[PDB]
Amino acid sequence: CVTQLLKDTCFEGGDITTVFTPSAKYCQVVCTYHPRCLLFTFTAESPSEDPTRWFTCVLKDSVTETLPRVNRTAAISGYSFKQCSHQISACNKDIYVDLDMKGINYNSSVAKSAQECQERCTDDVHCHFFTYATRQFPSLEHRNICLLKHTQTGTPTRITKLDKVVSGFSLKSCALSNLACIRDIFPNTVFADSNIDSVMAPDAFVCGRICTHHPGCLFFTFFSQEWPKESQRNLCLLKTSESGLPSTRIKKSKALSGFSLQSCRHSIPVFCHSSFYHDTDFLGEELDIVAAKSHEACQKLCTNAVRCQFFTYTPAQASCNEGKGKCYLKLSSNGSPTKILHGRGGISGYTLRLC
Amino acid sequence: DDDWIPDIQIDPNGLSFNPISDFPD
Ligand SMILES: *[C@@H]1O[C@H](CO)[C@@H](O)[C@H](O)[C@H]1NC(C)=O
Ligand SMILES: *[C@H]1O[C@H](CO)[C@@H](O)[C@H](O)[C@H]1NC(C)=O
Repeated sequence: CVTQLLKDTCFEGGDITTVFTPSAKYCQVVCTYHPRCLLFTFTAESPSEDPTRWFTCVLKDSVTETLPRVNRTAAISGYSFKQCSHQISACNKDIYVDLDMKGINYNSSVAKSAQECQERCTDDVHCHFFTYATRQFPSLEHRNICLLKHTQTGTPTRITKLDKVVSGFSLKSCALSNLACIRDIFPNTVFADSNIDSVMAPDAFVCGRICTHHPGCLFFTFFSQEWPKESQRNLCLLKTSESGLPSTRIKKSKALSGFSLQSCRHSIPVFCHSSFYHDTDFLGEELDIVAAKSHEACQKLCTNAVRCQFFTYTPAQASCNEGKGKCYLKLSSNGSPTKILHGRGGISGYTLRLC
Repeated sequence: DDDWIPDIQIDPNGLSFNPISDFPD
């Protein structure tokens, strides 16, 4: 697979969304972990482009898993690592000089060095990236200030070039900490704080692993398959709060809440969910309908199809049917089913692309 | 065990904060 970047290359029409990363290599990393990104075109700083268009990192997707390559000045393009057998760490220990990475500034303190600012961002529950003013900054009001920042996506909204100031990334992803990701588990409890996203999960331990990898989730609430309201069954509510803790614990049955251990054991085990869910149909956008022998073959079909996020093998069972059954390869936007269905005789699972 | 009304309305949006200004040039 391709890990080397394509210099002065611009991919054309796969735009999923556009986010701002320091470099093209980080643009790749963001692409790699995006549920749908296959390709990217990064716009490096050059006089041929207007400053606002700098550090543009465009996440792309294509049914054909590739896109037209046009040549263009100061454009670095490349491919995701979804298929690749080599791995990356997603940990940006680099500190970027003369770079203002912008987001929602929520903290503004003082720090001896950028490394003290970094350690603050790393240890702060909400911090995604930081910007630190060196001692030589024009404004004496701002000298030696540490701005803790967070964004919806975990990546900056806009990056500009500002002299005598350094930006960097939280190093929560650099920890090891084999320890339980779900940490505090609150059975027969619903939380009720800002819901920032929602996905459909088969069990409550997928729910937790998602919250741990989600940029802005600190605690969660999972409604089970036996939860009263059908629309809410298997609903994984990702929540956050200004404190970082829940506010109120409402004791309702058939719902399980919990706490993310943000830096636990979670580079790629939510991606290594090699579990098979029997009598379970992961709904989504249909990508193909291939035929195969086992669900273990269906899985290998989903892993090798780079656009496949999850699968449902509908087993044929040779009671009176053929031995070969149907392998629905599927996808969605979040990377999770749009609805989990119980009782329709399918064996479901998750792609092993990033495992 | 006595009554369940659906009074948890899933609502996706962000966490608020106190505004802090950027560096000027
Ligand atoms: C760059 O332009 C096109 C892609 O737009 C490419 O096919 C061609 O080989 C390149 N041209 C040169 C001379 O490098
Ligand atoms: C940052 O400073 C703010 C304002 O005093 C304070 O509320 C917050 O606890 C501080 N956080 C860190 C990690 O320095």
